[PDB]
Amino acid sequence: ARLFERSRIKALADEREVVQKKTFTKWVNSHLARVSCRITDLYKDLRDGRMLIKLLEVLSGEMLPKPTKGKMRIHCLENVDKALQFLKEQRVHLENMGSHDIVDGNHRLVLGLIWTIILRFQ
Amino acid sequence: DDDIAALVVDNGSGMCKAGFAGDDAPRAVFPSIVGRPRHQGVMVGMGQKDSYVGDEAQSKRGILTLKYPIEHGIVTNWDDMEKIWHHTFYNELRVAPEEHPVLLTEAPLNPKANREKMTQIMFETFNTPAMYVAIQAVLSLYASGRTTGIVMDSGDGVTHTVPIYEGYALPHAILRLDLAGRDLTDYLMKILTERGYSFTTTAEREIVRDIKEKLCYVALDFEQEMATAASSSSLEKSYELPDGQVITIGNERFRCPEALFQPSFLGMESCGIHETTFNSIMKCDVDIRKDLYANTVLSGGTTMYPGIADRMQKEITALAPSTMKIKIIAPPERKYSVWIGGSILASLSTFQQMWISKQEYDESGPSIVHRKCF
Amino acid sequence: DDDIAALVVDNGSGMCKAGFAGDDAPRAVFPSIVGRPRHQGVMVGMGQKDSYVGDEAQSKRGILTLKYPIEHGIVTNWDDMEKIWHHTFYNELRVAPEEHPVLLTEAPLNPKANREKMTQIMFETFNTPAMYVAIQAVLSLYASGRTTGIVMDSGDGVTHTVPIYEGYALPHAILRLDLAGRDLTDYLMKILTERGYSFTTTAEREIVRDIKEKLCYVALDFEQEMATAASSSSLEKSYELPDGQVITIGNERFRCPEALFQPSFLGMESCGIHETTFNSIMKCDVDIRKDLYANTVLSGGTTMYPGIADRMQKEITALAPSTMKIKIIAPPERKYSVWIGGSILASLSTFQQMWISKQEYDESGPSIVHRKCF
Amino acid sequence: DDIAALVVDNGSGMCKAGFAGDDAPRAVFPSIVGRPRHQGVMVGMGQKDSYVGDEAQSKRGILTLKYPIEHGIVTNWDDMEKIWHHTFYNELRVAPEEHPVLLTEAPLNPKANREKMTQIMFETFNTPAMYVAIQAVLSLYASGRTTGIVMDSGDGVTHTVPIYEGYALPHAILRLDLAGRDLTDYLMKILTERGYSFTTTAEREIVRDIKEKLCYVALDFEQEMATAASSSSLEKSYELPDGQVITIGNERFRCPEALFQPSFLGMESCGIHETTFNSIMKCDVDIRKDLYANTVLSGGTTMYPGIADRMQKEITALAPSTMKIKIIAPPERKYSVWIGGSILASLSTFQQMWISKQEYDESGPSIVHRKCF
Amino acid sequence: AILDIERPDLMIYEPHFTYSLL
Amino acid sequence: MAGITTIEAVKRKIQVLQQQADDAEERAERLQREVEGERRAREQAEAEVA
Amino acid sequence: ITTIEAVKRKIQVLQQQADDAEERAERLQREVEGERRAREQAEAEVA
Ligand SMILES: Nc1ncnc2c1ncn2[C@@H]1O[C@H](COP(=O)(O)OP(=O)(O)O)[C@@H](O)[C@H]1O
Ligand SMILES: Nc1ncnc2c1ncn2[C@@H]1O[C@H](COP(=O)(O)OP(=O)(O)O)[C@@H](O)[C@H]1O
Ligand SMILES: Nc1ncnc2c1ncn2[C@@H]1O[C@H](COP(=O)(O)OP(=O)(O)O)[C@@H](O)[C@H]1O
Repeated sequence: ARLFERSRIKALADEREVVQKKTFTKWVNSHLARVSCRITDLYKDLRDGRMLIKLLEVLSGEMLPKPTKGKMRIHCLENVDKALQFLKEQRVHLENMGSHDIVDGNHRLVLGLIWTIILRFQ
Repeated sequence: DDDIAALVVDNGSGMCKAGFAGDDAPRAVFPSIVGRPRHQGVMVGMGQKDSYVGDEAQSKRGILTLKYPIEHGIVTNWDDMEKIWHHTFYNELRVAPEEHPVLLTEAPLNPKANREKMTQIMFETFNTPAMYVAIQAVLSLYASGRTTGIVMDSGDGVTHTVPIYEGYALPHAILRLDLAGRDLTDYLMKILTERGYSFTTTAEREIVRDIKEKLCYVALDFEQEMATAASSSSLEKSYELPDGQVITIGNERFRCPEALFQPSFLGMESCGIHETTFNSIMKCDVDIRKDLYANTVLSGGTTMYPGIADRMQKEITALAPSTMKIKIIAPPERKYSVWIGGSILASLSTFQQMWISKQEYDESGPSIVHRKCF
Repeated sequence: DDDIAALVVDNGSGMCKAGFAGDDAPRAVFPSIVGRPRHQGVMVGMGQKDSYVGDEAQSKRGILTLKYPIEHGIVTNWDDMEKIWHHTFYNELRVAPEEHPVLLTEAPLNPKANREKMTQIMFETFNTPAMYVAIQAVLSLYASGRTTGIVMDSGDGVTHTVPIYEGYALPHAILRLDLAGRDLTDYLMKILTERGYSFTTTAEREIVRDIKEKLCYVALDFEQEMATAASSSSLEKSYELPDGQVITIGNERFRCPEALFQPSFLGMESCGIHETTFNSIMKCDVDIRKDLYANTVLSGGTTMYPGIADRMQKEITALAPSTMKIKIIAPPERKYSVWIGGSILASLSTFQQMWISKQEYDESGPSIVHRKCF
Repeated sequence: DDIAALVVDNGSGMCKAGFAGDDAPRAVFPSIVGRPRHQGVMVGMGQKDSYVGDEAQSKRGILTLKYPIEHGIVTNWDDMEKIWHHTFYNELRVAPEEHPVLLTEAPLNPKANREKMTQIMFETFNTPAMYVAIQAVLSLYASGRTTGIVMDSGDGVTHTVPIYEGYALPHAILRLDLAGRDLTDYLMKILTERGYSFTTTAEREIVRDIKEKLCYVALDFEQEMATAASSSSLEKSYELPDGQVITIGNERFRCPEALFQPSFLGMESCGIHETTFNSIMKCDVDIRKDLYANTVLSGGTTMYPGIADRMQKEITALAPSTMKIKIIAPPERKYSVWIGGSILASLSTFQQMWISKQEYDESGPSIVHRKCF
Repeated sequence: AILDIERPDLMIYEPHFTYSLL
Repeated sequence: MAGITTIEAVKRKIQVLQQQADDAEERAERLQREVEGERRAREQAEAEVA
Repeated sequence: ITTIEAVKRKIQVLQQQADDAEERAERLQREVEGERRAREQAEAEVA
């Protein structure tokens, strides 16, 4: 991509971002090793929201409310908001974090969510 | 690893930039806006978001009421300041704030409670081990690479000048004109009413700002450009609104930044930026004016209008005695100069002593910054 | 208690559609018509019964006068609504309403007493433990599956346009226009008079409505279609009356829906549906319009005429700027979309918090609907 | 003596006209142009194409009614020419070729509008002189004090200007587009809540009449809502032109409350009291004390009963305690914009202000920016 | 990255399309 | 026209439909070649102006 | 399993392929216009 190397700012940021995404993928795969799940791509797999709920169930140690059954966008927003509400109830300070940000698939927001859940559940 | 890289955060009225010490460029650059929804949600189960910080607010402009936490270089609202600082540390950077030192920048003349509040917030809330606060126009000299010159830094908040001769800064020659880019945005909004285009809401001020950034320039000779604009229609441009409407900017392109040089358009009786620079020169001593004429440095995003360097050179050449030569040094990366020199400040080996330690804050309160910084 | 499944009931002006939550299609669809004895003589077929409700009334048209309980989305006769609801609960779904929650629909701009009387009647005469009142055009967007767009609904009683951006509805941009299928039916009677055929009574109204539902289409170009129809008899089609004779409508098959695009045929000075949608888009902010142009959603049984989508797209493309991209989303199942999204809305896990309890009604009276619902 | 000039006030809702030096306008009529809707089957009737002024208001049923001025901007110019022709030849029976003409304009608007008026009045009407003045300056003239802040509100535009000792501050001029027509549309939208339906342009006049007769500004809003919800003593009855009887009730004070809370209309702008306080605060420090005690109301929209007490209370809440607030609301304020104009054309030095015919012929229609403020 | 570059004055983040006028 | 056949008109419409599909295919390949050429030219100009 | 159902399926598939083709074509056209719009100014700046 020529536009990627067009500016010296975002090329450097994504140079860091790719390595951070690899590291976060290894970290989540270890905790998802016990459950029959795997994170092939961090952006595409978390769009559904069920898999992040399974991560929360492994990490916290207590059960979560079960996801609603559906195929449309509203159901995915519901599943993401369930996990975000559980994280909010655990007194984990999340700001500028919305369900539609995860569903649309913003890179920085997904990485920030993974970094926050790494730091606050350690 | 031993020494760890200290992150620098440049906060201004317009944009917030952040990045590590050794990097040539900031990690992340984003506007300093906090948004909140005005309407009421109607569908059950999208998800809750009380506030929008940064570029998410800029994406959803037409549904929020945008708010700026910094007014004229002073932090008016602090809860918003923890919002931007948390979004900087935990989202744009993905670093733990408690394992790094932090460098921050501020205006020269400002209330002391501002400095005390930033120190208290950086120590009590984010648990930063050390911090430092620096003047922006001092860091512009580090970015420039010379130890002798006068800096005029014009941001979105303020326009301040400072002379430094061989590493010694003269505090009585520092001037802080309150003219900036947001006033020019308001003036552009006022003069677009003449052609019939109305821009009122806070979400539409961003559109006006983009029009200002794209189709504005500083005329070399104002009255001759007035005559040319009244003669023909060669210097007319067309802008494309987000909804598909087309506007014709015409004459106003060189009437917005001309308010920098003649503040009587905005009702202020203060002198222009060129006369402010000249007065800051003449407030210094006799023997150092010759060196200061040859090292005038521009900084800040507001000085990115095309042709501003030539206009400043012509005006100062008119004011100064004719026997000396005047060169305006305007680097093509002045917008990040305040950042860039700051990065150089975090790489020096002698700077490790100047950090405000956590123990010093614990034993002396937040007023330690008035002794340690500047 | 997952066995307790709520009931989704849409009370349209022409037809009522009821079903269970979590299903793809409504179980019962029947017109809302109350038939009462004529005054010419005693009836042949009924004894102690006072009136006929539903398809039983529709079959016995020759001895009954037919009344619509909904007039322009307003419940004129509340006892008729009790009869309709009783027939729906006891004769079509065959379930006791005491054990199930009820979800209902409503037009946007209504008298405020409509919701209050609906809630009071439901709670007192059916003893439902929980209920909720929703607005139809939000349910249409739920059925379509997106959270951003403009909904232009046209039922049998009213037409209304509402924009939604990311689930926030804009109440100041909602437009309501009184143009639906009943006025089209009356105009069809008026334009079927000059061919020779005459229709006066309510049974004739049902016959004309049946003709309209099967014979009318929207012309792409009105003058070109008029010239084509005057040129030859290619467009003519034949219909069989219940008496036995065959009629031939000919030209006026595309003249009936043209009142939706030119209301001056009906004598009213309002605008067409395309102008209404464009005005509703212009009432929103500048930024979100680009989304609202791309996600125009059609709904309602009145928009079932073929050729409506291309005509509406052509008209809006004429009105809108050339740069902008316009597409019209017309689902093939749109006639029941107002029901379908309701079946979605009762299935969501958050919506269980949004029900109106029997206890809350008991303390707060019928005014709880304004605070609990939108 | 010299010929008395004609003072013509072009408002968004009504047009007023009269002779300079009089204490009252001589012709007042709505600025509405109507056109026929249905078809005429009677042969031998009138074949007039456009109804204008009070004649259009006389027959509303068979006409579609339009306003040539909306939001202080002229959108249709043929209708404006018809309005001015009916004002000159019919309402006053004067010859425009021998009378100077004074015109009235909102502070901030499109520039070209000014040129068009000049280009019309020198060309079609052949006046020897003309002038254009801002509304609020004339209102301050009719107030009788040199120093004060003028807040004006009509059917198209609300604007506040400060003037200290005859010197205006151009950077402190504030304009807001919330006006009487917005209140009429909001009253229509809120009268939909009770089941009453009004849709056509003819019914907007009915709603405007209802608003003028039965609306007042409540001193306290939440207390008034509680009072209106608790009892039915606040209801009033109105009679429709076809004999129907309607009951307004709670909608009497909710419509004017939209002037102070623009979030009712979806606008994010501030209220009129906040606009006045912000226009005061933009001025210099010294001249604020005189501006706090010399607030002047003007325009028809400020004729709601109880507007002065609410404005004084809100401004006193915003202002510091040691300053005192005086709201000046003359009882004839609806015509103040006219009356000061009738003063201004009678002055001795204003004979040196006129834009002559020769000056326009020499320097084209762009001369109006050099002479008029 | 600063420690490698001699002159941050002569530094480019983008072409910037300077000097477009006239 | 009084004399017409439904089969023939349907058949002509099928002809026009395949012509539309083919036209859109040359349109797509047309524009892909155009955008690649313009992108390469812009990149070369940017490098040499830098 | 006969020829007429195959005819209906074939023409329906062809129609939706054609519609997707104009959608992709018009989006690509607008992107092309933007790219050329950007490049021409760069050439003028070189001069
Ligand atoms: N390309 C440009 N041309 C002209 N003015 C600009 C340009 N980019 C930004 N500006 C002005 O500069 C301001 C940003 O300056 P900046 O250096 O970010 O201020 P600070 O960093 O102190 O917040 C904006 O408000 C805008 O008005
Ligand atoms: N197949 C059809 N073609 C055209 N119009 C139809 C068709 N079926 C129903 N309609 C029209 O739709 C109306 C019923 O609309 P409906 O969906 O009941 O509106 P509501 O939103 O009030 O439920 C009927 O009066 C009829 O005029
Ligand atoms: N007695 C009244 N009480 C309340 N409002 C009034 C009254 N008379 C007029 N108005 C309002 O003022 C408007 C007329 O203002 P007007 O002075 O004609 O404005 P302008 O002349 O500047 O266009 C009307 O639309 C009406 O809403």
